[PDB]
Amino acid sequence: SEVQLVESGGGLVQPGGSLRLSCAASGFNVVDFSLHWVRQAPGKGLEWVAYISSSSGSTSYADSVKGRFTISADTSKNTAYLQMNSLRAEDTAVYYCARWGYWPGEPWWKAFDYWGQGTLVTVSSASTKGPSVFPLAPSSKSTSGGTAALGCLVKDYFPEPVTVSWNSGALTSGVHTFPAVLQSSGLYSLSSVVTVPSSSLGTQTYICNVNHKPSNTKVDKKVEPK
Amino acid sequence: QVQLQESGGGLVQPGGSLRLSCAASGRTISRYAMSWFRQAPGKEREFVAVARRSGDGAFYADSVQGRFTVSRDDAKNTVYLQMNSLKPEDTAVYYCAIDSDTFYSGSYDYWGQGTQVTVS
Amino acid sequence: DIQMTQSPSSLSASVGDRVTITCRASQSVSSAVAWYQQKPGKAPKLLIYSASSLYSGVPSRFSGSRSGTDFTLTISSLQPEDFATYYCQQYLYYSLVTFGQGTKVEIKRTVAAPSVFIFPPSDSQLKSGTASVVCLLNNFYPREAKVQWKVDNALQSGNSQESVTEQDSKDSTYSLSSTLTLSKADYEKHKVYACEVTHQGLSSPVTKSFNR
Amino acid sequence: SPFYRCQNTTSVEKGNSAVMGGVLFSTGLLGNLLALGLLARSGLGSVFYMLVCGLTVTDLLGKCLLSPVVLAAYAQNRSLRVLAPALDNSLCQAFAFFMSFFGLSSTLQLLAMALERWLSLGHPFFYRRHITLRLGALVAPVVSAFSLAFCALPFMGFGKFVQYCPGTWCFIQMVHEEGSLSVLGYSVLYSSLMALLVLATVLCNLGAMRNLYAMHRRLQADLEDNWETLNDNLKVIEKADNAAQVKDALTKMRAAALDAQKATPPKLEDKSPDSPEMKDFRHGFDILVGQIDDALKLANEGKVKEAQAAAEQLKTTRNAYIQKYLERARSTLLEELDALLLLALMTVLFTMCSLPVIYRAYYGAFKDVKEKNRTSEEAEDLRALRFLSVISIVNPWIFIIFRSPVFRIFFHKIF
Ligand SMILES: Cc1cc(OC[C@@H]2CN(C)c3ccccc3O2)cc(C)c1C(=O)Nc1ccc(Cl)c(CC(=O)O)c1
Repeated sequence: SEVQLVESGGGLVQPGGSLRLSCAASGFNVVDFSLHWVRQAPGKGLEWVAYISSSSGSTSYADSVKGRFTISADTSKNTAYLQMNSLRAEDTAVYYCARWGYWPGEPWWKAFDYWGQGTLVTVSSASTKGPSVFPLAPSSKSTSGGTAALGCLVKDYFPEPVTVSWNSGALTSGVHTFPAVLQSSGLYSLSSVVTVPSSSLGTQTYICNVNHKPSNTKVDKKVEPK
Repeated sequence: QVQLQESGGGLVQPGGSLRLSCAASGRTISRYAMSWFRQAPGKEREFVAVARRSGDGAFYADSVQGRFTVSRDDAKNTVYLQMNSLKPEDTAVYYCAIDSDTFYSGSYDYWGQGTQVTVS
Repeated sequence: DIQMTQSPSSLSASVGDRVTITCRASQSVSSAVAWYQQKPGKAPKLLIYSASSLYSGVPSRFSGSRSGTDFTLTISSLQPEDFATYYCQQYLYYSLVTFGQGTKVEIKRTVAAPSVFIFPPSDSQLKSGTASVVCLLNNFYPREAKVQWKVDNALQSGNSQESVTEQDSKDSTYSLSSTLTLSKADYEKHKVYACEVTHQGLSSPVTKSFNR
Repeated sequence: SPFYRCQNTTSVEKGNSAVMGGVLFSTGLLGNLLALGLLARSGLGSVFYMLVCGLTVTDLLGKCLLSPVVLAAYAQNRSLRVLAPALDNSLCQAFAFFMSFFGLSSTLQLLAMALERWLSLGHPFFYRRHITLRLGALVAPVVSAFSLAFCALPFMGFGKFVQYCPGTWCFIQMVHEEGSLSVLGYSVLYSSLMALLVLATVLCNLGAMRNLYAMHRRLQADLEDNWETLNDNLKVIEKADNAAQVKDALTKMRAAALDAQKATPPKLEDKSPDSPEMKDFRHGFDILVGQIDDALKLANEGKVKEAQAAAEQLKTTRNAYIQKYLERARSTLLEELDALLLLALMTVLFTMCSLPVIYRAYYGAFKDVKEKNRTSEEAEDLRALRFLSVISIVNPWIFIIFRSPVFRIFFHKIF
């Protein structure tokens, strides 16, 4: 069938923990094709992890993961396994498994013709928390015409993601929802803003709704002119 | 001392052309980017065009689209603004300014003296 | 373990023109170089293998050329669905595989100017914890900007939480949000707060200030 | 008789009192016999050598018809019409016609040599699809037919043959006719055609001199540098047993092998794809790279280091698979270089022993002082005729000397 490399074994684990990433290939034998592990940091480049060949039973590791990562494979289950035992902070990423052919001929020259979708690995010494919501009132000192600004800020929630909407999605003219950032405390912050015509600073109050699924939190905030 | 010396023509007619020149006073243009501006009485110093480093292209404002052309010569370390299909409303003092950031943030601390252009 | 130096990092192009990207190897890897295309949030895909050959299914707009140690990827007719990220990778042995930094292509547009706004911290924020002051740039082009904070003529090098939106699907501008979340004691210890925004298409910085 | 005073003059003592043509005739005869035997014995009788043998046969059959008659006329002390009953100069015209005909045929044959050499070296497809052995063999008869047709102008038209001093030296008239439509025409046309053919031959030789340099540069950049890299890495790996240099040295060997797998020998350039002579090349390099892969994986994945069975097996692979093609390619290049070096000297001789006649014929065409015996200067025709003559006696001896291996390779290697 199709050359698909379906992965499992992904979630949130504490620092210093252990995890078992499982890559199951379909449509071909794991013995016939070398298997490599490639990981990508959030919003960064690509990085190759480890190499396993099942015909010769030969393994190899990158400089950073050698001695802490154990690669293995079983031909009866047609599966590759990666065991992680010492996880530091710099390991939250998306992992996938790629295939390669054997010398000589055509299969060797085509390097990474098939990849995997990837799974998320996150390590953090933080627990679930609810966010705090604050409004951003327009400045009443000096305001121009047609350029009033509103917004609400959600802070200190864990883990990602959270959903912020403006007036149940009715107001979507000039909405800017900025992507979440990671604080030094280990939680996340987000801000959603909007620009409106200045009918005396808008002379109206809006509602922004924020919902967080792991902590099961739903907060509605009312923004009014200052 | 980045003294951007500018030169060009004073009088022109509608449908005509002109060539403004802006030359540095001893500093390479391969480092910074170049900018052109218009100053008129009763108005503000509107942005016109910017010439970036080679291989990155150039950008123009919303009032000189398809009518102003910026060219850059590193051998002479100078820039040229060719104006075609002019209109009577372009009469103003043109200014040539240079940046100060290699990541293309606006720090226009070096300005040209200006060239008067009168069109009727 | 052979490097693949790539440049430029990001380029702005129109639709229909041709663009070229160069990848340089540290040593002679012969003719084993691959090119990959990746959209944000998806797995990479292979375009050109063996440093000259076209992968099956890849459109003919992409061409690869080898000149000694230099390798060139060329796109002739830049379609609107070609704004993605591109990497180059060398493979010599099974343990000798190395990718490149990457490059990003974006859309050409006329210069715009940012609209600058400031906000005061709310009562709950100043009464229950650290106070946050937000400076907003609504819409501007290109993606270069400089946002500075100022309290009582003192530079703010302590806090910064700048987050940049991607390219808008309507007007192709880039929005930014700068957040300064410090404390409540610093908030009620000072009175004047000010921004200072400089952009490529501005002859003067825009300052928005407020006093409490 | 103001111009060309010696005409129907019985006394042949005007020109010279010497005897040196017999030794030249004997030297040419012996040299041509030696060259003919040497070329027709070892070669059983290559189109290039067929052209050379035909040209030497024509030269031998030419000099033996014109030297004994001059010798006999000088011996009997009779001019070219008094020695035999040749009424109304039935021998002077024959002498001039035969001399011009043989010179023209020799120049056309040399031009054909240079032309087919350049065509064979330049475009292998056209050479293999158009030029056969019969066409190369049959250069001489059509050339001689064209030469006799060109030189038979005075029989069906108007063309003047005259005798220059001494009593026997007959050639076409050049100077002091006071202008005729049918007198200066051939005098200009002969030298014009000579210069045209000479320049065409030089152009062909200059093209053939650069095509082979391109081929040699291609081969040197495509095979020998990769061979040297393989040898140097294979020498380096043995002299150390650290666990770091083995793997990257082996992958450098792999890069050099992958580079060398793409090269091509000259003759196999004719049919590169699906060639068994290239398939064996690719198979040998496949085996070499597979052995390098076995050395990389099995030995030096772990820090165990034997590496010496792999090194010796690679040495056996190199000494048993690849050397044949390199040796045969170098032999082919040396052969081609020797062939073009042989042709170049013949071209140089033919060109540089034809300037005096050309510039004398042009001297008498558009420049008119119209005086004879001006400060006793009538020996220009004598020098031109004698140089056209002495082309024959030095043509096969240089080929014999160049084909002697006693010093033809010592100077080539040293210089
Ligand atoms: C007449 C003569 C013709 C001859 O070739 C016969 C033809 C026509 N020619 C000239 C020719 C040219 C190229 C190829 C074939 C040819 O076939 C070859 C010799 C060698 C002599 C000859 O006999 N010379 C000669 C040269 C110099 C001298 Cl000091 C003397 C004696 C003397 O002049 O006392 C004689």
